[PDB]
Amino acid sequence: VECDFSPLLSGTPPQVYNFKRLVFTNCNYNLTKLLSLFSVNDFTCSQISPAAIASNCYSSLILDYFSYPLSMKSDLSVSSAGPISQFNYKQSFSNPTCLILATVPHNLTTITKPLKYSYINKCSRFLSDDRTEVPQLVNANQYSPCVSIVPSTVWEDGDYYRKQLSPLEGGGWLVASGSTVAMTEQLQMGFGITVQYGTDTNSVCPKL
Amino acid sequence: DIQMTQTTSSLSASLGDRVTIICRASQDINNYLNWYQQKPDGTVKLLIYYTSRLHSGVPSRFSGSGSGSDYSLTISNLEQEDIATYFCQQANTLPPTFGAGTKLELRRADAAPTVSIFPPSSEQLTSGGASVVCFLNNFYPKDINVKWKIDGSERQNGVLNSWTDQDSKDSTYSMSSTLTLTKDEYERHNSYTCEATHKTSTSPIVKSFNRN
Amino acid sequence: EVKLVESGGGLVKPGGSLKLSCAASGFTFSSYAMSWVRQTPEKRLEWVATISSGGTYTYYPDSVKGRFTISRDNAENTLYLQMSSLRSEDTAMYYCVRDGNSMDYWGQGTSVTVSSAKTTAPSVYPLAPVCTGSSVTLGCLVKGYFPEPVTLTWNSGSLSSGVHTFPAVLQSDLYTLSSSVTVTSSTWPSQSITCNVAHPASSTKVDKKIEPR
Ligand SMILES: *[C@@H]1O[C@H](CO)[C@@H](O)[C@H](O)[C@H]1NC(C)=O
Repeated sequence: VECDFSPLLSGTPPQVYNFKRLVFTNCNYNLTKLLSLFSVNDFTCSQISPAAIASNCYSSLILDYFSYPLSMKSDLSVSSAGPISQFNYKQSFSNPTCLILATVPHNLTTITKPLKYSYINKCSRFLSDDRTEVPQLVNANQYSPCVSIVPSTVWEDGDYYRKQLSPLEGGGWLVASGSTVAMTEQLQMGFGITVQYGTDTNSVCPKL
Repeated sequence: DIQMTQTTSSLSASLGDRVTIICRASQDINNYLNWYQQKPDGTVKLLIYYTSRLHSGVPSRFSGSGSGSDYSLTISNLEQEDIATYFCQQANTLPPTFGAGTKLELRRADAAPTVSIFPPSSEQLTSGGASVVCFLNNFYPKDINVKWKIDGSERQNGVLNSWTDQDSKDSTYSMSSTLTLTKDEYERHNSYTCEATHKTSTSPIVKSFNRN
Repeated sequence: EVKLVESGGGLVKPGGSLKLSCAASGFTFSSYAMSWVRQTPEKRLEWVATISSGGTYTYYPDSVKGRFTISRDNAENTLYLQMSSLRSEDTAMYYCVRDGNSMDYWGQGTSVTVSSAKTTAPSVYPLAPVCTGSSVTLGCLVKGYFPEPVTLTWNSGSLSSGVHTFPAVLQSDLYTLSSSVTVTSSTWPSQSITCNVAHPASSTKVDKKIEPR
């Protein structure tokens, strides 16, 4: 009956392009319980307030977590032209969203570090003539089409990953380029929160 | 480390059938699952990467589906060239780990073993050894029992057996059984018998010779 | 056309060293991560090492860490695996592999055996039928060799149908292999059937003609 954020606290978090998504339905949540286990560096919201999101009822609540570095925090804004918002992660404009940047304290041993931060610097589909490039921009809430060709971690900064597309798919290539950022002393993460609406169930409520 | 469990180690099916091999991971591996085919000659190819993406040059009858820790490889309209072992592999974390593989066998009409027995070659006898070889060839299904008899007495010690994989052309199985004695031990007996027990008959298929 | 050709495999004593090589062609070698994967005689697959495209990063399982070193030469387009402190559990077929998000392309593999046992050339024995029907079966016994492998053919490979060459069996220090060939009665003995065996480890080549007893 209580919304279970446990998968977040155990194991190695993913990267920004292959972010982990938790969908909560029919449960009670304690957002303060979760945020107190971390060192919150940034907390912003759109079409709602940090206090409101923690005290309302919705049809579902969506939480995205991933390894992200603070240095790169400007790139997470939707007013960036950078690779992150173009090819990795874009939040919903139409629905109320929250973006939390936090740091894993040394006490939180259960969350293990990745070797480094990885992201897609570009994602493109080349046509059958191997010349004409159609950039693949991320839609809000959606994964990059290149998550299927990029490893769960970029092996080395500047790597290119590519796969041929079958004639049924119109042929050509799917090509992506990866970048890395050196790992910080404590793991830095990003959390994305989205809430959805429905007329039947508003069974995602704050625990009282 | 993440454990990959392929729940069936051997599968039997007919041509045109739809085969589904299932792979379980000990953890959520976030679709980073790949499939490989190894043919009997040892050649390994990539079939599917990232759960459902088809590698180029791989026929459309191969497909993939799954999420979390439950994944499947499917082969539709089963062909002859599909006799192979199929391995799954997680690529979510290091080390990448493989399943123990699933062997796929084709069904065919029941077939009796062709049994042949071979006395030691005079060249081996010259060197002081004596192997009695028996071939049990082109039978189906693969289940078979071989018994050696020396002058009516069953013999188990000194017998090396070997089995072939399913023949890619006629879907049968074959096996080799070799009883090794020294030349001296060999020359102390007369009758040497090789007996096959197989579904296709109630009484055993028998091949024998005498040292005369 | 992607090609990966391994070499360097052989017999090595326990506690010994061995360096494998892989000649890559048909793609831009320096653009891909490369990996080594081994398969035990029991057909179990195990990842051994991965090296990043530029050679900057290397990764190993615990079973080989500190003993094995993967390396690459992007100018020469070749991948290397230096093995040391070898144990008998390292005995396997070693495959060179193109990596990325998946293992794209696999080489044909190179055999490695870790054993104290010594190289032994095989004895090859022709198996003629006992002193008749519409077909005849002939045999070949390849006995007492080490290590794997041997190559066996009939009439230099022109006779491939009706052949069953059985997996080699290890009994103590030595391997035994057998092969049968089944032809029509009018084919043998009127036509010549010869067994051909090669054991590279001992530099051995033997032809054995099947004669009637
Ligand atoms: C979390 O919410 C629960 C109500 O379900 C409350 O009892 C508890 O005190 C809260 N935790 C913190 C950190 O205050």
